[PDB]
Amino acid sequence: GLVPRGSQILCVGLVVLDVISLVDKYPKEDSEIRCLSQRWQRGGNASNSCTVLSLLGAPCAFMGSMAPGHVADFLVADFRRRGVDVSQVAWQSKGDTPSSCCIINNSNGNRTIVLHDTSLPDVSATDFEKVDLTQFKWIHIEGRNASEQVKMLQRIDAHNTRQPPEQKIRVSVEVEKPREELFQLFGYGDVVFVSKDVAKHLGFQSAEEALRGLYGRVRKGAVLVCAWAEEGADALGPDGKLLHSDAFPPPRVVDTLGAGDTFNASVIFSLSQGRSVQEALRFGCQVAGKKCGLQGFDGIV
Amino acid sequence: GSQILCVGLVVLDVISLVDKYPKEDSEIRCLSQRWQRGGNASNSCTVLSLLGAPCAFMGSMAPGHVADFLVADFRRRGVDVSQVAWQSKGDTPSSCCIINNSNGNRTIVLHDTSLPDVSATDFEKVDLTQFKWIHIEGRNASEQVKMLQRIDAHNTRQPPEQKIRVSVEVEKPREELFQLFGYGDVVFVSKDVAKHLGFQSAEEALRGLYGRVRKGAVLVCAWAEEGADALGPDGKLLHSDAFPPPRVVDTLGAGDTFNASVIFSLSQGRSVQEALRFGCQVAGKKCGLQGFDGIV
Ligand SMILES: C[C@H]1CCN1c1nc(N2C[C@@H]3[C@@H](CC(=O)O)[C@@H]3C2)cc(C(F)(F)F)n1
Ligand SMILES: C[C@H]1CCN1c1nc(N2C[C@@H]3[C@@H](CC(=O)O)[C@@H]3C2)cc(C(F)(F)F)n1
Repeated sequence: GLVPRGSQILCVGLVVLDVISLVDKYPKEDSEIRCLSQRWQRGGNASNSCTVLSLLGAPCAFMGSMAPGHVADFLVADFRRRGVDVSQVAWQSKGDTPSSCCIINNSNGNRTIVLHDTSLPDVSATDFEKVDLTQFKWIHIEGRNASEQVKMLQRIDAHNTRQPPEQKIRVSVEVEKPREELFQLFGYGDVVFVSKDVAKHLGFQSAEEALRGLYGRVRKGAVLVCAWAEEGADALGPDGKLLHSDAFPPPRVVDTLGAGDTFNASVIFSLSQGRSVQEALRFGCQVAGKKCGLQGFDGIV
Repeated sequence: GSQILCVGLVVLDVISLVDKYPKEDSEIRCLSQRWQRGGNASNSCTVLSLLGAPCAFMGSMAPGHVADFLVADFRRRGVDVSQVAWQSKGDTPSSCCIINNSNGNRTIVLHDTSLPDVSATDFEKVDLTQFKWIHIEGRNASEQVKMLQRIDAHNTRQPPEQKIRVSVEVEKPREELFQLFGYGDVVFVSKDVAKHLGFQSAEEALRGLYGRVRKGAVLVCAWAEEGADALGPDGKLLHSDAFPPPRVVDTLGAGDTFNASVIFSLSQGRSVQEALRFGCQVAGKKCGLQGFDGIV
């Protein structure tokens, strides 16, 4: 159907089918065990952020790789259940639609993860070249295949060069995995999210150290954002002033999975609505905090 | 009298193939993924269809995405699903299977979705005339004994060539199931059930448990790569060595492959010795392949 010009927030990244099993004790190899509870969930960073944007009242779209099959059918039906526009999905002829398997041991809270395989090709710069950008007001890219994503980012800048300031597409990038190839992405986007895990891997012991240490790597005018779980979040823009928001932990923490993606989607949402960096930071912390007291994303708004 | 009926579980198995079994608290990447229709009776139906036998599946399912995949998979294999006991609430069983590629060992995390089992009531509604063989995977024992009593009652009223052959599998070490030993022409007892009863080999389990079967019945015990044994009314222990592949890649459903192949071979008029051997042969070929494609 018809999508009004400059109305959608696009999230480019991974969609994964997560099979989560809760067990009394971790299984011994070669054995068959009955779990306490089993759950299928749509995962992936860009994919979770789309869920959150839809629930916040934002028209949103997901761009990522899928292969036809029963995994994709479940994932597409889940995206639709969450009101996510799925028209920009890069359908593949080869590889598996990603699926992960999590075993959570109830006697100690330990999680054993069997990560998806790497058979599915990522969204390429040539796949992105074929996308009409006019329907998007904001494009969020989850860092994965960095050298291809740089070309996608250069395409958006080129688009923006011919647009008046009110038709200019806002851009955000997330550097969540501690992989060297991704650090080139710091130099792209209006808003750069760097994870606590990436920061710690670079030897930074706080969000402040992380923002001050990495601000020299962002493009002129960009805002660098770093969430540090229950220590809240920080942002640093061109004025050199470090901004901070404390976390808003729930009375009882129920489920933290996708709290970081909730934060990213909420920050993007708040910025797209014309709110200040300080306001977006606080809003991001509030919604991530509310999510932590909830199973899944139902009731975050 | 043309079909082989298998009564039991249907499970959607979400399979991950790994280089080595993960250590607790670790994160590992898998080599490959796939979905497979599983469950003991359900796997035996796949094997029977591939062996050229008309077969039917009887088991519990609930409407949903899981059942849609399983039904399409049963249909794809030409397994008759008309006897499925559709339930109003729940999810249909699913599991997470970790298959270790270095040895073919499989580890299953099963979700028995609290779906009501097939009852004696559900089974009374079944037209037995189309079946030549009825295999029952032991689960809800007191309700399955009634199903088994219904088949004996049918057989009483029939000439010997029109009599339905019956097999029972006692796979889980649950006391409740041991009453099932006294029913069927062919009784399959697992290595896991045998070990739980303190038996250290297939020969010890067959000699120790033969007093529990019906008069004339054959007791069968497969012991994985040690092969399989059978003991009938003549008191002569029969053995078949296993047929291990040079590279074991996937063992999931090898036991069910054995049961289906034994049933198939016996339904074709072959001896117990020939059936054991055939069962070991097909189970062994399966172990060197991913899934059931190419077992024949
Ligand atoms: C995003 C940051 C800014 C404030 N936010 C926050 N992140 C938390 N966690 C736990 C753990 C989750 C795992 C995940 O994202 O999958 C990390 C982030 C927990 C909390 C709490 F205070 F509300 F508890 N807040
Ligand atoms: C059925 C017996 C008689 C010969 N058969 C045989 N069972 C094996 N296994 C591994 C493990 C599987 C797991 C499962 O059934 O899901 C058990 C049985 C392995 C082999 C092998 F020699 F070919 F390797 N043969």
